[PDB]
Amino acid sequence: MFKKFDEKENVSNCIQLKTSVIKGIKNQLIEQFPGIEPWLNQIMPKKDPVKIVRCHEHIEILTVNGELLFFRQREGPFYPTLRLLHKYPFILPHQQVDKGAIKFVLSGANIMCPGLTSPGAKLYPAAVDTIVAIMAAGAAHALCVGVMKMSAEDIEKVNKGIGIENIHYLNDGLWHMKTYKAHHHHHH
Amino acid sequence: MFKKFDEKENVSNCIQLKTSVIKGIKNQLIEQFPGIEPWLNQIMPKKDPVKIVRCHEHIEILTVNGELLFFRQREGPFYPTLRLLHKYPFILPHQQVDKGAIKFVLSGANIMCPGLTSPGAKLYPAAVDTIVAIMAAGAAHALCVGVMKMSAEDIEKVNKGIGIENIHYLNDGLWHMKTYKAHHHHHH
Amino acid sequence: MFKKFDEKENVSNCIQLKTSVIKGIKNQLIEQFPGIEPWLNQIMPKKDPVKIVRCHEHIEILTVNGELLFFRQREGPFYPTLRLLHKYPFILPHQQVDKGAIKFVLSGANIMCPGLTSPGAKLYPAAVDTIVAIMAAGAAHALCVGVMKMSAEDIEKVNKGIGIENIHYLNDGLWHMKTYKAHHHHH
Amino acid sequence: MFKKFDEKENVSNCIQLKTSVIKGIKNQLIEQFPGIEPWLNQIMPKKDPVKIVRCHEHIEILTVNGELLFFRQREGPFYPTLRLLHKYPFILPHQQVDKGAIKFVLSGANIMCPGLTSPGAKLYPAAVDTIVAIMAAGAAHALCVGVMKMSAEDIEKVNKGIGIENIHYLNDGLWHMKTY
Amino acid sequence: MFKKFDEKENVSNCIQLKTSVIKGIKNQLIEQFPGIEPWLNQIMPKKDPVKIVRCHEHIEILTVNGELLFFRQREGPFYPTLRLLHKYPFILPHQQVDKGAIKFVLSGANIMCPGLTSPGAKLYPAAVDTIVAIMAAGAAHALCVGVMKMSAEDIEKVNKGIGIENIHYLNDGLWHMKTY
Amino acid sequence: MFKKFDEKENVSNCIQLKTSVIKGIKNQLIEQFPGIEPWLNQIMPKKDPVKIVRCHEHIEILTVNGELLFFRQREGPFYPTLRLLHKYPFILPHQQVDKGAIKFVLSGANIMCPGLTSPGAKLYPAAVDTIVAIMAAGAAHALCVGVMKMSAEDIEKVNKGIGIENIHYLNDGLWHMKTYK
Amino acid sequence: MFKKFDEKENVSNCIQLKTSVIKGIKNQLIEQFPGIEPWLNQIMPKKDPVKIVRCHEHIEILTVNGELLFFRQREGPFYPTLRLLHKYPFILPHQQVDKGAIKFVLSGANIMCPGLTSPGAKLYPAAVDTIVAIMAAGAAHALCVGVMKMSAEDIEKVNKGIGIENIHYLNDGLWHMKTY
Amino acid sequence: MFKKFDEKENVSNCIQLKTSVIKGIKNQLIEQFPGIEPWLNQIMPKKDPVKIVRCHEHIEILTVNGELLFFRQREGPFYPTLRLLHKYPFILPHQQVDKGAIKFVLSGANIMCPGLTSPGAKLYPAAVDTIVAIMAAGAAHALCVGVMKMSAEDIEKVNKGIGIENIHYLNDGLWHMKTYK
Amino acid sequence: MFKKFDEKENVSNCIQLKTSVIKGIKNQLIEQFPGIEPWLNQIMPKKDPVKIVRCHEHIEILTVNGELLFFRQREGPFYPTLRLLHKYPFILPHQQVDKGAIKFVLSGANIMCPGLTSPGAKLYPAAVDTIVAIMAAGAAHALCVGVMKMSAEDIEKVNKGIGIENIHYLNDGLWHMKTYK
Amino acid sequence: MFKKFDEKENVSNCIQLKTSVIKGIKNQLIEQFPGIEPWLNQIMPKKDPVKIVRCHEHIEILTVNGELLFFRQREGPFYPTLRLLHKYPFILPHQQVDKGAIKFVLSGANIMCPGLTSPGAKLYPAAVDTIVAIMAAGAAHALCVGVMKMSAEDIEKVNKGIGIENIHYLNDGLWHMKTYKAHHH
Amino acid sequence: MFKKFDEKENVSNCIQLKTSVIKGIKNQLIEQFPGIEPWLNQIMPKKDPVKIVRCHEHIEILTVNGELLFFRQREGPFYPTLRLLHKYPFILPHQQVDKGAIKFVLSGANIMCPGLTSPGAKLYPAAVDTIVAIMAAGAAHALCVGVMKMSAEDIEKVNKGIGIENIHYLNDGLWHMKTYKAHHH
Repeated sequence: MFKKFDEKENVSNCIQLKTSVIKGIKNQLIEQFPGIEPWLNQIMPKKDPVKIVRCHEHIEILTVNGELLFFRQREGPFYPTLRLLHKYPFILPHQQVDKGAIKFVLSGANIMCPGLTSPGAKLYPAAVDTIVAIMAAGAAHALCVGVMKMSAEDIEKVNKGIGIENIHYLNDGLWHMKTYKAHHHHHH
Repeated sequence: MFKKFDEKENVSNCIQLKTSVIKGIKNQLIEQFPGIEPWLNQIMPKKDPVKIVRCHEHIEILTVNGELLFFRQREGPFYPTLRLLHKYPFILPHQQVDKGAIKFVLSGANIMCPGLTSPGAKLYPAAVDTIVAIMAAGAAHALCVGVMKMSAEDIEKVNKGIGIENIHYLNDGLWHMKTYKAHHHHHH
Repeated sequence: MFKKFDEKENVSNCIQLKTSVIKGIKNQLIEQFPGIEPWLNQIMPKKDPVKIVRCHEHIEILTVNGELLFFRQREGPFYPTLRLLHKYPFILPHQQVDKGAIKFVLSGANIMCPGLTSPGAKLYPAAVDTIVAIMAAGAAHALCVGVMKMSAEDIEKVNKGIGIENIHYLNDGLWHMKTYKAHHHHH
Repeated sequence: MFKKFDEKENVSNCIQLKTSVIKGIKNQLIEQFPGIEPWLNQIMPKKDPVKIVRCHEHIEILTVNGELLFFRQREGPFYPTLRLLHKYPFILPHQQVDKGAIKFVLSGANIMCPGLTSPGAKLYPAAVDTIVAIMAAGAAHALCVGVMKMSAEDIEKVNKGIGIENIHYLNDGLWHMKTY
Repeated sequence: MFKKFDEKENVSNCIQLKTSVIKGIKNQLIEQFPGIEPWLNQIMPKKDPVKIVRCHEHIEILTVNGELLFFRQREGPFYPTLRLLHKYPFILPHQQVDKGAIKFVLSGANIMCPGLTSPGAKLYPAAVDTIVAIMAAGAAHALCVGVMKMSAEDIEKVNKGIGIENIHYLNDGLWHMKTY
Repeated sequence: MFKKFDEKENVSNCIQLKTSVIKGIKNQLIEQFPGIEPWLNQIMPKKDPVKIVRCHEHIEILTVNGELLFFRQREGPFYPTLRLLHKYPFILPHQQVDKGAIKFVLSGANIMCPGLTSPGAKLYPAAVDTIVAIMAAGAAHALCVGVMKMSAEDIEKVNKGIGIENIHYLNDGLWHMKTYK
Repeated sequence: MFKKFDEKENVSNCIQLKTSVIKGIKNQLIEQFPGIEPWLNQIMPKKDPVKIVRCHEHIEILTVNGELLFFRQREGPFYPTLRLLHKYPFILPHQQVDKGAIKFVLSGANIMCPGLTSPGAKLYPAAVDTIVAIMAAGAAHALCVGVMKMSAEDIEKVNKGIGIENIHYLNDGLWHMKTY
Repeated sequence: MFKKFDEKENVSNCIQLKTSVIKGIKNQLIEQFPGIEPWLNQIMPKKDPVKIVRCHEHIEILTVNGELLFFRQREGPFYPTLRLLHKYPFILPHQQVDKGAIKFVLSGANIMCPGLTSPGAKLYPAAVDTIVAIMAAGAAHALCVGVMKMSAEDIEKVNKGIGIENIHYLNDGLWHMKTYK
Repeated sequence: MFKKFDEKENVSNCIQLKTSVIKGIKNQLIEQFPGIEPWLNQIMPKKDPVKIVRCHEHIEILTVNGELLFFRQREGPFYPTLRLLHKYPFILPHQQVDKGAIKFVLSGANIMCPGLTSPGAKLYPAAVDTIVAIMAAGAAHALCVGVMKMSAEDIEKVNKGIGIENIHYLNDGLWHMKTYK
Repeated sequence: MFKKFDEKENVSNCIQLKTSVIKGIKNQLIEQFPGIEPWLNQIMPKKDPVKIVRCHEHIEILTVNGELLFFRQREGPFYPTLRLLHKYPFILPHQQVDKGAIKFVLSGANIMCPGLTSPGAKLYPAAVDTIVAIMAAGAAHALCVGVMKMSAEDIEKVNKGIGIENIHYLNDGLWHMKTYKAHHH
Repeated sequence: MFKKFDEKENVSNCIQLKTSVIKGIKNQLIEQFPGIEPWLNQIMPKKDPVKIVRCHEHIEILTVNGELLFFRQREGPFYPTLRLLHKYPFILPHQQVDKGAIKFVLSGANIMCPGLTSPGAKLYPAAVDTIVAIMAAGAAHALCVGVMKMSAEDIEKVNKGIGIENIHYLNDGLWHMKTYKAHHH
């Protein structure tokens, strides 16, 4: 979603959310990410402003205190940023991709079934549409956020096609953006 | 249950139980935790005073000779303190949480189904409301006491949501309290 | 059964069994423990007296030549002593409990299902009432004699409650008694 | 398909394809091999011309900037070249043959079921007609491109017959051609 | 069958067998133990006499050239001697008992199911009344000849009772007899 | 099939085969052993005569350029010689027998089920009457060619009786014969 | 160092540092923790005020924008807080203590040699006075910051006495303080 | 040291200790077992009486609040009770004995070198006269308190004789005693 | 030492030992087998007669209450009987021989060095003339009592000749004798 | 030696050798490859012609009945063809390279020391200039014939530079040639 | 020693030995193979005749009751037949050769050092001229009798040349002979 994103060109506008909408979004996030519920109050303190940053290609980024927390596209599911996930690694289920596929994950490539069924992978049980943290063997930090396009059962049984769509990866344009800066877009 | 518990602020009153009521409680601890039976006369010597410390949030702690033995909420089921469980670990079934989760369990985080269905975890049969010891591979002693919110059957099938509620963890407020002290509350 | 047993306090009477009674008992032992059959002439030689040591709590110990062979409570099934089991470990199926039950087994604690379902345990088929040797991975000799309270199949399914009752363990009162002595009670 | 192929003798004709034809081949490739999609603008750019090398036995090779990309026969499915597969190995499911079969894979031999069922092999699910990369345990790059003739399930359960047809292998005529 | 057997006390008589009777016995041995068929000319050379040593308790021992080959009781099935089995171990299926059992197997004890279900044992399919070789781990030669009293399936699933009857064991009286 | 075979005693005649017969044998070989197809022009080059060596006990050996390629008995299916199999081990599925059986395989002994079900064996699916290569762990070359008498499923589940018939083995009379004139 | 620490009772005052001192501290932190160098601009941005929180028992905590970064006692070496170490886990060498000893580490207890030589431990080379991250098997977050009291070699070879001094641990008072 | 010990028979006298004697014992305990230092306040609260139970064979047991803490013989080194060691297992180095030895360790037998050199054992560095905890593999708590009679180095090299003297074991007379009054 | 021993043919006489002789034997046994010391009074109760059974080939068997405890030949060191060793296995170091040797160990065969150096053997330090228990991986009980003829060091380094002499084995004549009157 | 070898372009001559000479060639092969001795009567039957195929770059191939047996350059020591080595693999010591190298070994690439010291590799004693078979873990047959350029000891110690020269590899031009005038036999 | 041996062609004479000469041979066998001592009475019963079968190339085979026990060349050391060795395998130290060698061991080929140093081989201490059993991992019985030509130490260190000479292998001519005039007994 961010391979060619550049914070200097692709940010359009920003809105600060009202309380009822913030409460609504928190309810959505807890439904998506039951594992976030323990942490939401420190991630999004009730006193601090919550802002949505609009970018190109209908992308929106949810930010608090300049930190990029979640993003979405075309009003679809929220996804956590890698930076957030590194602090709270259990807000998503994990999938471990084989060593042969890692270079390509770091280039925005989707994860094909054979990258999950080979010996160096570990395929965790996960339903279709589940948002997941993509891990390399031996490294504790997620390298990519993806979404299951096939169930883990089907990835194992079928072993063909896109297993996990790659949404956000280490050193992509969102990674490099790091914080929300009000000086990369006009305000009126 | 005790993440924000402070012995100096959150203890309200204390009652000492009559012999007939103590016998009743013991008969029901035996039902809840059958492994405890031959040990109850040492944990709760027939001669010694048995007291219930009333705390905020409708919490009661069963205590003998200052030692904190069990706790409950709104006269519900008793749960062992971790200090007791460490001495008599056999009195609860255990669940093995993902090995990388230690930090979060030790911050009061609930055990989510993906933390139990991962290859790094071990899920054992357990009905809803079963009280369990939560273990991680890297520690020989239980990190928390949990209560099953979903059956182990449903944790595996549904694989989303709170599987086990984290009710008491190592070095939460109840652990830190360690002993009952009659000088942290008024008596009349 | 013997955690607080003391041979100096808890032995009440002794009887020597008659031929017909001995034949019945040997037939019971063979029925219970078919492995024992060719060893019965050694542990209960026909020419030697067979006695039952009556103890408190309706316990009886079957003894020959001062050796304590089997025991029972309320005239129930016979269970081998650990000393006999160690000499003839084929008498019984076994179950292996996990590390961290060992101290407790050696304190008379029953075996809870979660102690049998973990990776350090080994659980084998055994029906309710089957008499078993309880083993630890860290020890070559049975640490206790148990009786299945739940089948092995149900232990694995339910993973809660008492799976096996610990009836007799290493260094309990019976182990300590070691041999029978007719001076410990009046006749 | 290329054991006796020689560029100097079996290449008859080369055609620089027009935009509509290029665009319909790009679409068939994404259909067969969804992993290739984000890379199609790197191997088949807008700026650069796309050619088909017409060869004997009704064989066609797709090329761009002198690189050989895919091939087909009698207008059948496209198969990646090994050189392309080495750059983008995720394009195909893989199967790992036992060390005893490697010499013969490198001679154009088909992969027989017992080459895939032994303990040095690794056999993964794959339907008949699925195009696959054939791997060795002790080589990092695909040694051959194959097509499943039996499902991996049947390969395992039957353990007899041709499991995978060997279509293109390392150091065959197409490998040696290298560039156009 | 031979725990208390002493060749000096328990042999009654010997019969030299006639041609047709020998042929019948060879037929029976092939039916029982198909693995023996191409070895019969070596263990029972047609040039040499074949004898039955009649013993107490209705035991018979088939012997050729002083070698003790098979034994039976009361016209029942033949069982190989351990010395013959050691030369031709393929005659019988085997079962491997756990290390706690071996001293007792070497005392004539039957094999109880828990001796076959533990991690150091190896239990293989075998029907009731199948004659089997009993092995230890880290002992290359059979330590006893047995007969299944429960199927292997039931041994595994029930894990209680006499699994295999011990008929003949290393250093029993038949072993000690060695030759006739 | 060749334990007591001696080329000096047990070969009666040799027949040079005609084109149509040779084409028919090649078709049979491809059907039996699909792996062999692209190798037939090297093992049976069209420029060289193809012969059947007729032997005692209704045995026939297919030969080209003195090399012994395949054999059969009483018009049964063809089996590869071990020397051919060693050059092209893909002709056949394999079974691995346990260490105790190997001496006996090398004496012409059939493979009993218990020789295939033990920890040191490896038993692979194979229908009854499948021709197979018999392997030892730690010998790289097949030690015998056999034919399944019980399916692999039955071998595993029954564990009694002859599992695989030993047809030809290393250092039998056919191995020793090596080439024909 | 913080077992009985309480931010409400044990904080005395707070001072803001000057440029020349901040530059020297950064040199000191780099000399102690070579791996921190690329990250100091992020952890202590030149723009932002650097403060020292003065606490009881001569303890000082270095803080930037309310975050607790490093601490020291009586102008001793700086130590990272666990919260900072969790973000940059590589700035200290690691020692993994055995699963039997973890409960005690979480009580502030020093680490004895047998908790570091047993099977579930992993001992990495480290001289006396090396500041180390104390880890549990399988978890990427340090549970304790320690200082070597004996070398790793001494610990393995002497296997007696206090091996590592426990300075700061998960859920101690500094952990609970969290911010300033 | 306690195989035949019976609290009802072999306890002579009990003494309450004076402040200076207490300070001296705590100093000796900290010297022997430096890992106990931050726990002494819990096991020997300064406000609580410290007593010594005088027993037969010059044995003394140090007790506070009824709990049996350490013991010694003549004037010798203190040894922790097993009940104490189970609460604070880090205060001694450990040695793991092989499964064959455990029944005998629980009968008061000394640990012979072959019980420490087999694959089920785990032998760690420890000098002669070092007080150690004896562990089993498949059992999580110490089964015996011992004293090295040979160095761990020499146990491994020599593999003969008494490696570790068994001083106190699970279910011996001191274990059974459990508490004092 | 007992392969052809028969109690019905090869026992010459029996003598009852006197007090000072018994005391000396007990001292010698404790020296030889330090692990035995706490058990000697149960194995040889002071009240019960100690006898020596004098057998052919200068063999003597030490017996108490009908049990056969130790034996020697030509006034040499005492060796434990296997039945005694099985009850108290800790009193000897052990060596584990590989699979091929066991049939032969149970036939009185000595242990050759190559049976101790292979991967299925386990060879532990042991000086020349050390009395050892001989184990198989597949059996829980010693199969024979042996005496090192080469040090374990020399066995590994040289890998040729007799490593351990097999003195007494399971179901030899002494095993079979079992008791004396 | 044969990456760009083509039988239809790089072969110049073929000589049949006299009987006297063959006894010396057999002696030389026994000296270099002592395992080959009992097999020489099979490889080079007394009855059959032995020929040398003269090729470009001073290369000669020893042939019998069309089969290519050994090669040499400038009349130096013989090297087995891979096809012969596969039939008699005992005639050379081996070294095993890791998986990364296979594609490159099959491209004529020399073996660099780091390809022999990595976990997937196995190094065995071999002096400099020793002719060796190069194996991959994932293949049962030698993938090339090599010559040690450093001792195996130095390869492990130095871990830098060319360790083994790749002289002949599977499906190079010599492999591809396969036979010489098999029609003539 | 027996690859081309044929009993019907290569046996010349047979002689029965005198009692004292037999005693001497037995003493020699005990010195060579100390494990054999308690078994010699069964292998060579004092009552039964002992013969030597005299063969071509100065080979002698020691026989009793038709069985072939040991062989030697001239008056050199005796080597056990494999059939005897399989019955009493402890009489020789063993070496385990790797999988590639087995087909060739079973063709009489000597064992080259690289066949003993690879991962699937096992090499044990053994001095030059020590008689050894050669095993394969997947076979329980020795496949040949060998004699060390290099010490096991030097085989590992040097990894080149003939390590062990193959003297007698399973199904060579002596194996095939099996018995000598068994109809006489």
